[PDB]
Amino acid sequence: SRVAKAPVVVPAGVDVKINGQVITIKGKNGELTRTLNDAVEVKLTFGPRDGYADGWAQAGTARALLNSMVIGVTEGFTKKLQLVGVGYRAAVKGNVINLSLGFSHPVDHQLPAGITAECPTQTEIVLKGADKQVIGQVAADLRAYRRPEPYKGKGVRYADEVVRTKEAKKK
Amino acid sequence: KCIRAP
Amino acid sequence: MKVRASVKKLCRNCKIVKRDGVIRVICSAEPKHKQRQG
Amino acid sequence: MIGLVGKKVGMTRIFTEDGVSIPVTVIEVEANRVTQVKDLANDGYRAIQVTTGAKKANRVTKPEAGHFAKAGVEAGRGLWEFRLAEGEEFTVGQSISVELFADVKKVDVTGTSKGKGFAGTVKRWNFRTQDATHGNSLSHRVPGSIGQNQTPGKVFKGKKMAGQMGNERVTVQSLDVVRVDAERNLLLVKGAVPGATGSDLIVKPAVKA
Amino acid sequence: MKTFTAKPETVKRDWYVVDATGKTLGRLATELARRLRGKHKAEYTPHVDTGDYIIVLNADKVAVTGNKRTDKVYYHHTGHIGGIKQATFEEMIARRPERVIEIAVKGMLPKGPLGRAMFRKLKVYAGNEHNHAAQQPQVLDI
RNA sequence: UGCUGAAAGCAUCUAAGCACGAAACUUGCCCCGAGAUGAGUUCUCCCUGACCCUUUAAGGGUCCUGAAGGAACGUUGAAGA
RNA sequence: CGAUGUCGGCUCAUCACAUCCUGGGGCUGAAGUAGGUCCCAAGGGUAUGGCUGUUCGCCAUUUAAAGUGGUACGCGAGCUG
RNA sequence: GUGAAGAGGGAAACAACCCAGACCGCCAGCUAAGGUCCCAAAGUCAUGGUUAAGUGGGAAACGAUGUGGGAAGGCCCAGACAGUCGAGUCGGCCUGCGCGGAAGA
Ligand SMILES: [K+]
Ligand SMILES: [K+]
Ligand SMILES: [K+]
Ligand SMILES: [K+]
Ligand SMILES: [K+]
Ligand SMILES: [K+]
Ligand SMILES: [K+]
Ligand SMILES: [K+]
Ligand SMILES: [K+]
Ligand SMILES: [K+]
Ligand SMILES: [K+]
Ligand SMILES: [K+]
Ligand SMILES: [Mg+2]
Ligand SMILES: [Mg+2]
Ligand SMILES: [Mg+2]
Ligand SMILES: [Mg+2]
Ligand SMILES: [Mg+2]
Ligand SMILES: [Mg+2]
Ligand SMILES: [Mg+2]
Ligand SMILES: [Mg+2]
Ligand SMILES: [Mg+2]
Ligand SMILES: [Mg+2]
Ligand SMILES: [Mg+2]
Ligand SMILES: [Mg+2]
Ligand SMILES: [Mg+2]
Ligand SMILES: [Mg+2]
Ligand SMILES: [Mg+2]
Ligand SMILES: [Mg+2]
Ligand SMILES: [Mg+2]
Ligand SMILES: [Mg+2]
Ligand SMILES: [Mg+2]
Ligand SMILES: [Mg+2]
Ligand SMILES: [Mg+2]
Repeated sequence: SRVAKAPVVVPAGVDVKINGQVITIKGKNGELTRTLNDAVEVKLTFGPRDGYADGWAQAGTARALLNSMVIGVTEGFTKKLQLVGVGYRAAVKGNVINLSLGFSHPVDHQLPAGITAECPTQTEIVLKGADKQVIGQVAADLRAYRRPEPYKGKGVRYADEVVRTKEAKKK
Repeated sequence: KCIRAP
Repeated sequence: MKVRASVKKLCRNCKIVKRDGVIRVICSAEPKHKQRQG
Repeated sequence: MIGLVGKKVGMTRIFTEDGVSIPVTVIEVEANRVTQVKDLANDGYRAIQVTTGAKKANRVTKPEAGHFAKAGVEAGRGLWEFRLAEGEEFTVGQSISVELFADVKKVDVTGTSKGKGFAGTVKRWNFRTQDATHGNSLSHRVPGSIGQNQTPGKVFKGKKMAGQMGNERVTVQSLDVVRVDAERNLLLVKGAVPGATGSDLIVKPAVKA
Repeated sequence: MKTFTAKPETVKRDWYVVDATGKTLGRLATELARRLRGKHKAEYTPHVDTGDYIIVLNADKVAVTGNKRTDKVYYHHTGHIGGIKQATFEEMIARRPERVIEIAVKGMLPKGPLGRAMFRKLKVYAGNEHNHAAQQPQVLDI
């Protein structure tokens, strides 16, 4: 609605190919692709196609996705995670983040195609990529290994988290 | 024995 | 998770959402307010 | 991989130097001769047929003989098939020897169990006997109730009852290979395997890893 | 004058080939059932199989509406106590896609010897090829 | 439990899309299994003679022939009422 | 009512799930260990004795656990009495 | 009122419900209840709506930004409502159809 009725300005060094519903934004950082919903019509302006009930809702999604595809190729996305807890280290080797998270085994998260990662500190992971959905998924997967506990905040958190703690009862 | 005895 | 026939906003922070076809309450503030089966 | 067909010679033991007695079944595995190679084109699956041992020339029928003549092998006492895995390749006429198992730690052994004939539920199913005494009338080893009442008013399929026991294909899995003697055509496996002395055994590398 | 009766020894039966791709399962099956029984012929006779042979291609691409692809369940019982087994539509398509059409059509044919005989004239295939070029099937748009 | 995500400028695991998730389910393991009448496949073996008649047809006889194999009988079995 | 053998035990079960154990989860007045409570889950497992006709129960000692029900208060043309 | 003492058709099957009262024959026709995609006779009929739950094809208090319709109201280009901004927005009422509540051998 309001989101769909608000066009995506493509900047310089970006190119688009509308093969029906299929779209391919491509710039410096990479080449992203999406097949849009059949109810959406793109031109970047997004609008509902007639003979579909949920046209405006579907348009507003398609808008938001192609806006992130634009940020994908121009700027790229960055997600930062930090490892709170004694002995909790991290390190990268090619496309494999090796975490020590207080387990008896080593955790070695294989990164997907687009995403790279860097550990500026032992207690920080800074993954980067074009696809906003994919960085989000990698970050969630890393967080899942040792989610922040509510007593001392120990675990993998997003840098951005307010990790509510609580006291361990009276007595 | 009696079927259905008393 | 509270599983109940009656689900209701408890907090001002509680939000009603329908996921699949189940009414749920999600509260950012208090996880005691998380509910389903509305 | 493939397995081989052998004969149960009997059981013995191997004393180890460190004191242990290992009970072994001695399996005679003479050469398995490839008699046919099933292809994915002609047959729809990949396999080898093998023969082992020897049959009397007069007791091998003309159909049987012609099948062996095509292979170019001597008639054996039977024919068995082994599914080929991806990458395994064999030729018709190839003799496969017990050396196949030289670096195999565990095998599964398949044979026909000894035949107990018609067995009661005590033996066949480990039913509990009823009272020897305390008034039991003619119902010492009999199976007891075989169902409920009007609901369901029938006996359920698979109900455990008396019947033929043994004399059927059994596989014992994951038997340690104790020794492979290529010179004597022997395979020693730890522990008992199905069947009487003299009976045929199929030995395959263990499917559980 | 007695009413005409078809005679099995003189019944003319033609071959047809249908493409199930994208067709709604039940709306295809009724048309198959009709033609296998011979309800489309003037010579229709309840006790005689007057229908046609029908090859059905692309059974794996048959369509269903709603959430039937996940939620339509095929039950069967094995005969053993506790032996109630089930498969969703999508499972049935993956494993054994020709059964989907066949089960639909069989439910719509007369029960009894003649209904079983009528079913034998349906030749369902998962893909786009059949081995029946000898019978020279004509294309049927249903 | 999530990711991305509008409808609803926010938020939202869901509507479009994507991921994870249990001794349950489908497999994987073992056994039966083509009467699976939808009766499947592969390999090998065997038979390569004449005549007559009638209602002339997937017709019935006659003489010659008798295979591959099977069964039967016998000696039997760690197979078996 | 021209007879549908009637408690309990034994033998043999089979199903439901409102789950006793084992498996997966959410909340906790969840530090940990251990609990509470609710959700998913029926694959498999789920004592032996003393007392009593007992069902049940109490008790002893175990166990991962000693589930709750339906099946003519499952089962006497199967046994007991 | 029907059954009893009543057949036929419908309600899957079903004395007592719905339609309807069998003198006999017909390989004629029209209708009742009830029906018309296939089993199975007849509309894959027409036009306009609604529902997305297989609801239809079992159930309550009560719960809920499901979705359709209606009548009003507060606030708003002296810029609302949601996070400068630029058009609708908020919450109640009456109603249609759905959703949860919903465990058994
Ligand atoms: K007695
Ligand atoms: K066959
Ligand atoms: K009586
Ligand atoms: K818990
Ligand atoms: K269970
Ligand atoms: K029971
Ligand atoms: K009774
Ligand atoms: K009794
Ligand atoms: K009886
Ligand atoms: K008896
Ligand atoms: K009357
Ligand atoms: K329904
Ligand atoms: Mg024997
Ligand atoms: Mg005993
Ligand atoms: Mg006596
Ligand atoms: Mg005795
Ligand atoms: Mg019955
Ligand atoms: Mg009928
Ligand atoms: Mg958003
Ligand atoms: Mg009587
Ligand atoms: Mg439950
Ligand atoms: Mg089950
Ligand atoms: Mg009883
Ligand atoms: Mg007796
Ligand atoms: Mg009885
Ligand atoms: Mg007495
Ligand atoms: Mg009377
Ligand atoms: Mg009547
Ligand atoms: Mg009737
Ligand atoms: Mg009329
Ligand atoms: Mg009709
Ligand atoms: Mg219903
Ligand atoms: Mg309701």
